[PDB]
Amino acid sequence: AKRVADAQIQRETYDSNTKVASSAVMNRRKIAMPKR
Amino acid sequence: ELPQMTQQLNSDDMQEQLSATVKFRQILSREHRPPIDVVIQAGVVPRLVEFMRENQPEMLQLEAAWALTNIASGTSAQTKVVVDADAVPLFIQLLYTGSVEVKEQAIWALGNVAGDSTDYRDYVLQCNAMEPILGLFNSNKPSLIRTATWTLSNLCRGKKPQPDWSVVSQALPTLAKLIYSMDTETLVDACWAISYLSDGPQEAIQAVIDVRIPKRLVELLSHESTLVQTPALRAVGNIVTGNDLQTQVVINAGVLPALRLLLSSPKENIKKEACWTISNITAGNTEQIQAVIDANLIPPLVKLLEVAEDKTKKEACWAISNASSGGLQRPDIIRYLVSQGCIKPLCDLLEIADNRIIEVTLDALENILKMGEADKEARGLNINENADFIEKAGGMEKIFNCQQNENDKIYEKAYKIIETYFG
Repeated sequence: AKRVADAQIQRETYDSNTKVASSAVMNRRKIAMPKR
Repeated sequence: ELPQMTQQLNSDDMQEQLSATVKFRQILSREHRPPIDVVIQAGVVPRLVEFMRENQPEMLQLEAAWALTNIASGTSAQTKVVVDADAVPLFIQLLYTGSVEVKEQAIWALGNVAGDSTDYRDYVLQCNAMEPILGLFNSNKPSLIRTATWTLSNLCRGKKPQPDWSVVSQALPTLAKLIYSMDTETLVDACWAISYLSDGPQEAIQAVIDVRIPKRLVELLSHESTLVQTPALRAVGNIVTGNDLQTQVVINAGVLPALRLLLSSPKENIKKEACWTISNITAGNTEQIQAVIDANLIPPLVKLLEVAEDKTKKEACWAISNASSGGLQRPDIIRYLVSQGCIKPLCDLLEIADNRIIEVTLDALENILKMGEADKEARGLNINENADFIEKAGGMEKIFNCQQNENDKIYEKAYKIIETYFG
């Protein structure tokens, strides 16, 4: 639940100033419709 | 004039050995394009290393060490030459013996050496440098404490791998005092060293807590200089990756109001770190989520979720979503989030291109829906009020589109949301 930082920031370097689904897996999947 | 100097340095006469070492040190000090390469390639480093031994004048030891230090404070490869000449143990043993001018040179040298990589850092420690270095923080000479602190922090720096904890942790007592210094540079570097030490396992965090550091760090979050804020904020944030008890010490020290201040820093990255830090407190127990709310942190967090830079928004979304966890056992929390207008920004974030965050965002929206549903079932209404807020903010459409996301878990939670609350 806790998250460590992406990287350890440091004095020298610190400066302060994706895929959709296939088609394979889209007719083989159950897409619930709203009502709207 | 140089092949000559190489020979004047090799003379067995002590009088000329000095004169030469002094000329080397001087050219090595030119501000513009120091001749570190040329002096190294004339072969004279191992000769200068000899001039730093116990069996040598106080004035010659100084000049050889100052010349070498100018070398060791150049490029990674010019530092390497000095290390390969076995200069470190004699730098270290000069911290005991030498006068104060000398101590300041060697400590700087060892700082530059320790800062080159995690290898050279470990190596300085293996040579038992920690012990003498701590011995310097008696000196009451501002510039030497300043330098010793700079070096000390470089001995603590680096996570992969960590330095040897049983050695660097002996510096906590000294640092704990140093974060009370009135010298800005000292204070800054002491804070860095703490940020590194606190970045680690629960044993390390507890060490930091047991010397009483966290009270002072919290005080330093409101320092005028962002140079102090940044590493201080970081140390505090690392402490709160710890357990509920550890987190509670920082809250008890007054961190939530300091965090308020930082959520309006002019620097974007201070705001990002403050969001992160708060998010690990809303990740904590139910009292601590309420403390966050009572410190009026939600409203700026929400405002950052709508308008901040992307990296900052993600951190704010974590802070807000983690807080909705505790809505299943305290529904006032969810009600207040909703009422502070967090639905439209959470919705609008679903189209960010980060599957980590989309997931968190949908968990926040599900928790809002779950409490909006148990609100209408508990008092016999025919509408989920939150479901309609999400709908009117174009978030149903956005959640719907998440079924077309490659990650199965995203599709699955999204599918579940449209069925359960939009059927």
